[PDB]
Amino acid sequence: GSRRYDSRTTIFSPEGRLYQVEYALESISHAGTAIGIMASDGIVLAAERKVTSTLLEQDTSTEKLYKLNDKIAVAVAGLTADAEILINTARIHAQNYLKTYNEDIPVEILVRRLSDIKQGYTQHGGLRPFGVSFIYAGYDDRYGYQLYTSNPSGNYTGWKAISVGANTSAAQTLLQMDYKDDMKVDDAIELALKTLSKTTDSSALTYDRLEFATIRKGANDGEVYQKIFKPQEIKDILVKTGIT
Amino acid sequence: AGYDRHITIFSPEGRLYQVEYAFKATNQTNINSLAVRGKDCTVVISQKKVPDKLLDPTTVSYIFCISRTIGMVVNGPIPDARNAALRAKAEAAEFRYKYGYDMPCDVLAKRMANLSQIYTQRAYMRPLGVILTFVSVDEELGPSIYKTDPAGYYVGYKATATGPKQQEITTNLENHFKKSKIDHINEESWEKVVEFAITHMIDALGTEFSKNDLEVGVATKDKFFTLSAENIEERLVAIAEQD
Amino acid sequence: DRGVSTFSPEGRLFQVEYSLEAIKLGSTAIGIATKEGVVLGVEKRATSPLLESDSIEKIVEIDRHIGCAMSGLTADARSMIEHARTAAVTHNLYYDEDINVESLTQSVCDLALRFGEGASGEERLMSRPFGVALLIAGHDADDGYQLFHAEPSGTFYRYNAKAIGSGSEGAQAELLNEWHSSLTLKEAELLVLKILKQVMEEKLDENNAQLSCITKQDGFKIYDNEKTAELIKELKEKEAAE
Amino acid sequence: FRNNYDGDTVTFSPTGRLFQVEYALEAIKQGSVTVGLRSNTHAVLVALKRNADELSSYQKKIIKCDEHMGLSLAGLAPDARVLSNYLRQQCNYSSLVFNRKLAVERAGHLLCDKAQKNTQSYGGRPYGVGLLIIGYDKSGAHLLEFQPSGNVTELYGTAIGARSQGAKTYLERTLDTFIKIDGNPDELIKAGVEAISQSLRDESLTVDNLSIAIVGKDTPFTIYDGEAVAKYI
Amino acid sequence: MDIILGIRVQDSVILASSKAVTRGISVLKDSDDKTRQLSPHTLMSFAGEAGDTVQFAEYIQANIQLYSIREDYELSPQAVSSFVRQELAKSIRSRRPYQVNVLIGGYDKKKNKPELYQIDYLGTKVELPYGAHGYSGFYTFSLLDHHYRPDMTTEEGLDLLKLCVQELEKRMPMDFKGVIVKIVDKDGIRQVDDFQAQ
Amino acid sequence: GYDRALSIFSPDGHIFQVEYALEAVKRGTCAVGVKGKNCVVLGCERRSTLKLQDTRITPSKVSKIDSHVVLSFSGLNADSRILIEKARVEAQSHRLTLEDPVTVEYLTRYVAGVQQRYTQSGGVRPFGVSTLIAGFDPRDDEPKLYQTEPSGIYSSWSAQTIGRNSKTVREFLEKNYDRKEPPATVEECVKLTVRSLLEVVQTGAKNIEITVVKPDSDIVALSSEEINQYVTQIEQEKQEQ
Amino acid sequence: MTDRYSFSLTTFSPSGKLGQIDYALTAVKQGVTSLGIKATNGVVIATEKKSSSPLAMSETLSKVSLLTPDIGAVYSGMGPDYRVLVDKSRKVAHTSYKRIYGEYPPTKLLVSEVAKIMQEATQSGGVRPFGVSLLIAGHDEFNGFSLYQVDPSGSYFPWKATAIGKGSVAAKTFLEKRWNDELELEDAIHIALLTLKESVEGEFNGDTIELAIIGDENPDLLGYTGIPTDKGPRFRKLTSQEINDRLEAL
Amino acid sequence: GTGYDLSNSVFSPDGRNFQVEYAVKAVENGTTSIGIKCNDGVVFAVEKLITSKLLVPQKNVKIQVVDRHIGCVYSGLIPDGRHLVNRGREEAASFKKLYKTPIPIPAFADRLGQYVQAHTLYNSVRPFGVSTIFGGVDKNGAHLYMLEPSGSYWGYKGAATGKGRQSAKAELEKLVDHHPEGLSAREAVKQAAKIIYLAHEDNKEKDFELEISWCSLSETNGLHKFVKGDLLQEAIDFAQKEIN
Amino acid sequence: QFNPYGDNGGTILGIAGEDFAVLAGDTRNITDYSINSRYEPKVFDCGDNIVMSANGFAADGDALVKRFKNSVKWYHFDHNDKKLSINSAARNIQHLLYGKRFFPYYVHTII
Repeated sequence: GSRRYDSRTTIFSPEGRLYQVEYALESISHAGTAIGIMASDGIVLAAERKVTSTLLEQDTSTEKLYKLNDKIAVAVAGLTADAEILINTARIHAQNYLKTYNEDIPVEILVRRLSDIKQGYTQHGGLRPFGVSFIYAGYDDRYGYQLYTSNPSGNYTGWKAISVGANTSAAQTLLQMDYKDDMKVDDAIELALKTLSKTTDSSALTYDRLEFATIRKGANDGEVYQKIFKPQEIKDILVKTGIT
Repeated sequence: AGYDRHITIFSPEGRLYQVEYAFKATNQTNINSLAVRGKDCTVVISQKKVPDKLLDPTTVSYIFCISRTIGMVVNGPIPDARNAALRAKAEAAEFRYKYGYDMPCDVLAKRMANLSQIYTQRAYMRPLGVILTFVSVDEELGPSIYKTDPAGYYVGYKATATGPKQQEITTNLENHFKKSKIDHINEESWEKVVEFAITHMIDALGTEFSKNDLEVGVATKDKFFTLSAENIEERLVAIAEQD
Repeated sequence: DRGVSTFSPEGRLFQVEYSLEAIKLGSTAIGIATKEGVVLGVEKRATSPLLESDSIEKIVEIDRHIGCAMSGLTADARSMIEHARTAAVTHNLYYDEDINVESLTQSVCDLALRFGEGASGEERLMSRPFGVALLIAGHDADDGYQLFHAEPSGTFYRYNAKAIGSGSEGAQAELLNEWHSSLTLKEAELLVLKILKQVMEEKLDENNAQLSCITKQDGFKIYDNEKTAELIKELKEKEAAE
Repeated sequence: FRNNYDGDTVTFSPTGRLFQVEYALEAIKQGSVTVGLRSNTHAVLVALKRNADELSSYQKKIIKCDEHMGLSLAGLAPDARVLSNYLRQQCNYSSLVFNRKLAVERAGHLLCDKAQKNTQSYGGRPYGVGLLIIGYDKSGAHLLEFQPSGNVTELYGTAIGARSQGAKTYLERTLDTFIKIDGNPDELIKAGVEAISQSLRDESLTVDNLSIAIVGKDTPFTIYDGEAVAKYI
Repeated sequence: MDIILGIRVQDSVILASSKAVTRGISVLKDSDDKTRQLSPHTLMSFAGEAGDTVQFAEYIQANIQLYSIREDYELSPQAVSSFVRQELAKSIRSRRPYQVNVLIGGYDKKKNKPELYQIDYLGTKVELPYGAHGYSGFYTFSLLDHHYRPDMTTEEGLDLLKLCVQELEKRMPMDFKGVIVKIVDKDGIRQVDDFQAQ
Repeated sequence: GYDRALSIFSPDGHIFQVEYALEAVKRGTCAVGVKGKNCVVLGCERRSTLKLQDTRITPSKVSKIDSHVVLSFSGLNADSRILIEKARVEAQSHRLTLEDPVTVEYLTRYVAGVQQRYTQSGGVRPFGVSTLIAGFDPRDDEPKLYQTEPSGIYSSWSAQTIGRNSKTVREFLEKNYDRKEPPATVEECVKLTVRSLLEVVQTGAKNIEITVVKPDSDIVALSSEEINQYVTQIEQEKQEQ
Repeated sequence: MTDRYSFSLTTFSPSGKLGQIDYALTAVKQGVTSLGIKATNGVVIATEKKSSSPLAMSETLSKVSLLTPDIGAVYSGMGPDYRVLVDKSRKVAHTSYKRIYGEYPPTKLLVSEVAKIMQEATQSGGVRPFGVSLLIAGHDEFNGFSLYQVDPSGSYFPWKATAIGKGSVAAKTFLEKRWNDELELEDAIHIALLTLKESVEGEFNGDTIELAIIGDENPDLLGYTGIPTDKGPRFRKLTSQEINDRLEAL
Repeated sequence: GTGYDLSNSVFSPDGRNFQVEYAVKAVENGTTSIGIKCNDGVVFAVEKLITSKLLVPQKNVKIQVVDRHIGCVYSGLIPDGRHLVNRGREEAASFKKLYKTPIPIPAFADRLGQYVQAHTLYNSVRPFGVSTIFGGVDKNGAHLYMLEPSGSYWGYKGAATGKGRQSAKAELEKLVDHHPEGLSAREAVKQAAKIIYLAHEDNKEKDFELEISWCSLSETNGLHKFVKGDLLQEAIDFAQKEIN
Repeated sequence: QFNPYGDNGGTILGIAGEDFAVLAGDTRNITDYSINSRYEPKVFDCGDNIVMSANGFAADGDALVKRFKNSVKWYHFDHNDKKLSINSAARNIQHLLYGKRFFPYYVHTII
């Protein structure tokens, strides 16, 4: 029969660990690093594009920063294709919530849902887990700015600043070193670039290898605004922050 | 790990052994066949070998009548060949019903190739160990030859051959067209095209044929049929009176 | 791997045999059938002094005339009891009468072999056999007081006395000698309490052991600690008496 | 060898054997002996019941399918229950839809086909029980032997289970004799007991240990146990 | 039908609902509370088909309670009403639609304002200063259009209802056995035990 | 479609996937619960493999199933969410049909049954979780404390613990909890709880959260200070000797 | 019967690798080189028609396919996999877009759809990943001209120019040298022809080469007139002749 | 490597399917049975080993009829044979129900063929453990067929399978040569009884019981019937005589 | 339109004595104004000493009697040949009838 070729993706190791989740994580660890830093007046998302070329069209590119809602966005670390499957269902759960209650979906509710999808691939179905880790950056009128993280296991938690992908230990130490509760979005932006700048596995840190996004509540308005930086915009902020 | 050789998943070299082995199965019957295109007909010749004396020679065939216009010859085990035939007939009948015109040779070929491509990607389906050569005189393309394999691959030919000694038949035919400089037997009667076919089948194989050693199928405008032992003899005689 | 309903070369089902091994590790349970009723006793076996021993339910009621004791992976018995009670009540709803003890047992055993990953015969959707054995005891007008031993193999045997669990082999031998066709309910009560004491790793008191019976007159009853405690005392006495 | 081909019934061994089926057959041998024999008026089933302890019962080995049919089992009781219940339905469908009693020969065909399905598909297991079916139909008395492989054979007499070969020899010898015990059930039953004792060794057939069933011309399949069989011990 | 009225005043919402429960020829009960509390600050009154009425109310109740436990948060009145509308809208195109009309009155602790929502069995929702279901509106909408003011006190509100309930007792054919009144405000929900003669 | 028997019997009569499910619980952060004479206390320790979190929104260890019942656990967090949601739903359903909230034993028996089911259903692995469920039956004041494990088994305890070093903290409780005189106070019950945790938490003011449940849906979670004050008063009991 | 292979055939290895996708990329590496170049007013995709016999008719085998009137695809790897992907792609472009908005999907979205199909064959039960890599080129009103690449994993990325298959490395290098943001369509076609030459062993002509472009609208290739907003497809396959005429200015 | 013989639909490196080949072994290990086509029909015969005296004689019939004009006999795993006839019977009913005319033997043969071939496509099933000889009379003549576990089948002049297939095949080849004009129904019946007595030597240890059936346009009217009484005894004799 | 029901007339009567009971019925069977049979039994012995009659629409009456008899057979099969008590039969029959609560057996049955 078939049983012969079944990997049994959802079983426990004698040590009570989940093989596939563990290896998926190992997979994530080689992905471009993504960072999320939460300030008092906004949130910053930065990510390093893994593998690029002179001909890669960066203008029309997107592989690590995706808009889920008009108040929520995510940073991706892992299999882009796997991530898109989850992102689309994510965008749908949001609209459903909106149609049911006529209110934008609270950030955690959306995060718990996606994390629940992931957890499922862990306990039944005989399918491999999604090789993906998310950094969620969003805003809602109950907790203000929030920063979350979810991985293949289906576990999630909240942070002031965090990273996923490659060299996380190195980047986490650096953040835990220069982060301060009273930071400002512009301070956060600079911290984010510095961290990546020191954990890169590449030569320098150019703009063509970066994705940038901020979720602020522009004072001259009163609403929340997401801004996915354009190549030129990332090039600028790169000069100012003294990395040219 | 080593199971990448039992089901259709990739081997470290990016290969599919089951598909390769299915190709091996296609020669199990040790029979060769070839098809050529006339001016307005298509011919397929195939070796007919009846070992057991207890057999009813009239029921040992590898050529099939798919539709009033499509003819199909198979290289491989009879059970898989019949499975492919039944399906092709069903597919051809349905196509007519749904679209109002006869399924073209090249289209049925594609359809079967796709069906084979699937056994290549899905683990529970094994590939069929056969190679299918489809022929006819398409109302839009004229004389046509399309062949598919266990890899789900398919293409059209000016002329083609299949079996253990396929290479010799092919190079033989190749040489003839390099010479004639045209892509078909320039003959008005299918009888001469059938004769051209058998002739070269003999050169390349270095063997003489009796009326019961061959099997012949002919495709013409609006009809595909197979010749009888006697229709074949009449053919064999004609070639004899030239050599 | 290997089918969950495969035969060993000796003509036995692996999963069923391994199931029986899990049952050997369970707490002991003993049943004695007399013409005055059937007694069912079990070894509580708390794993810690902090565990409230009376929340250990290893003897449950099926219906007023049927009760049963378990041994092995006790969690696996919940659905078995559920199925048992529903069968009993349902039989009553359809026939306005009490379900015969044997019929009730046969029903429970019908679930037993309903395991596999796709066994062609119906829709047996249960990944493994039950890891618990049961002692079903009761009374009915046709065959009077009865004691049954129901295994995960789907088979069930009728006994005058039977022991299942950790000390079953030793306890069984004990029951072999002591049992006779004229035992009284009290003699059975004492007798059960005695054998439980021999096999129990702990010193049998009214907190780590529980008794119960089923009699035509009052049906199935689980003895409260106080009642049993005296039975234990009455035993210690009659034993020291020789 | 064997170890690589006895994983499941769907696999053939290099010699063409189906070990899982063979293993099932083994469960039968480990089962308590039971006998079956018929004349031209009756068919008898004598079954030795086996007890676990001396405090246990001697598990029933005889089941009734219809008023004219019944069988004795040797092997996995649950499987006998499943197969007997299936037979009860076929015997029952025949009466309801056609107002006709099911021919013993036809019931054998049904069992064979049911058993066979469990030997060609993945996930399932063969049945692990042997069955002896007796009945009286429109063509007289009948005795059938059912094997989990799906093989069902009609005989004058036979036996299955442990040491069953004793009884089987005795019958293959006593043939010319019991086949003529027409119009006399008690004589057929006695012959049945003398056959089943040819496979004894451990003990001797006792009252609560013996079980007999009879059917024929003017005798609806009925089962006798204990006291009722005392006059045969 | 039964009487179902609601009025949104300055800092609260008041729901008045008839107490009679008539079945054919007899009035089976005269102390029926045609309401359910969805959450500490949200109340819903309902009227309609015999079984559907309570079954639906309790179904909605169970769901809002589950939301509260899971999120440890109380949904806004607007959120609850939208949830209720959607349920009814689904119902309207199903095999056997729920024939229930509801009034949802809540106090939005975040906006610190009372809110009244009227929703019919078809899933038609609308926010109003005051509303009614059935024939009630036919007698009361004129009284309310007249004496209603956005800044009325909870006390003025109860007087306006009393006026409404009186007009109803005068001109309506059925004896609805008086109403049960409830107030929803920043402090939750309470019942005016004295309206039998206020 | 996927129905492979993942939880099966091995030769010795074990079900390794359930056994390994337990190994996952041993790895979880310790959890404890002790019942006073008029209350029950639940204590959980906080890991520190990474610290720079946001305690406001990070999921807490003790969860309310209903207003009168809470549930804590040890093991796989993701797995625990599933059980909690199912119990919260079953809680509402019970209220809707019986017109009375669940007793603590009922709610426990439910969670337990769900766990047992995942041990003998194809295509699924057992829950890598063990739980402590506590609360007060409706209109009752007698405290209730229960525990469940991957196998589906459950029972009530005077005091109990699960998770890493639960081995150690159970011992503390065994020679520190007298059934004769259960912590007759909310205060002395909360202390006995923190004491047992300090045996393993190793100075963890921010590594020890305590929740107190009293009759009639009275549930509250202490703040760092309130608990921190207990640890302090305890470190003195030692030094004063 | 019945596919009982409901579990994944592609799983994570201890190293974190996904074997089947790796192997699929390996299969793609063996494939015949194919490339794509984006100009300022067009895009060009091209490959080599590796005839598997002289008796075979190379025309009957197109490696370059039209998906929509403004989008085309080409590949490297397993032709049969490519073929069924093209059928699905053309259908998904209708079922998921034209039948809803009454207009063909924009390049990135169609590519996205395709990528999805491939991602699924990476995780669904009972299947192996697709053994191909595609290069899709198209044009749409709001995004202009674009060129993408879709791999067996389901990942895709935009390119100014690139090559896949057998001699991709060398080809990618040659392109980096010749590419600039001011190239006109003819210039790109020319560069495409030069690049493909280094990859072709034998005959190099309009019969052994298959090249198509995404450029201006072809009202002549529409088939009808009367609807002003319909100007014709931007996708156009070059003729054996059109290719040779250019090979002369090589 | 190896293992190519443990799963049913697997191709071994040499393009074979071992499980099917193993099934054949099961066929060769069975009783011998044959089929003799004649001038206007076909005759079927099989060997029935008398395991013991307890077997009721003439009872355990083996030859099977499909519809009213087709005969089927097989060697190998008997139960598998019944399973195949059952399918054929449904297959036949279906055909007659839609087309009215009873099913042509060639059409019937493909039905069994396609079905048997089907059991060599998936690893979830086992190939058939039997070779079946069947045939009958139809709109244009008599037809004799033999189907192998691989789903392979052809039309035969004579056919045999089982333990003594060689003895039989030998005797059959003789008949074919010494009767170019075609045997007769009556003659084929005796001839058959003989081929069976001869092929019994490859099993001469156990006693047996002969069984014959035939379908002749003149002798049975195109209907399949079993040979009983006189005609049977006459054939047993013709055999018992020439066996010496 | 098709009417699934018909009326075959006839009447039945049941009287219980102290140690006996009787169940009678006429033997006529009709349709409209025609006689179908002058002797077509309508009261049956169902075993276990129970007599039954389902008067009304004969087709339904036959279906019921047949279903109940088959019920007695299985009672024995599933409960070690236990005798079905008259009270148990009655309860059983209630379930048989209510099973077709929304497409009734158009009969008045007595046992």
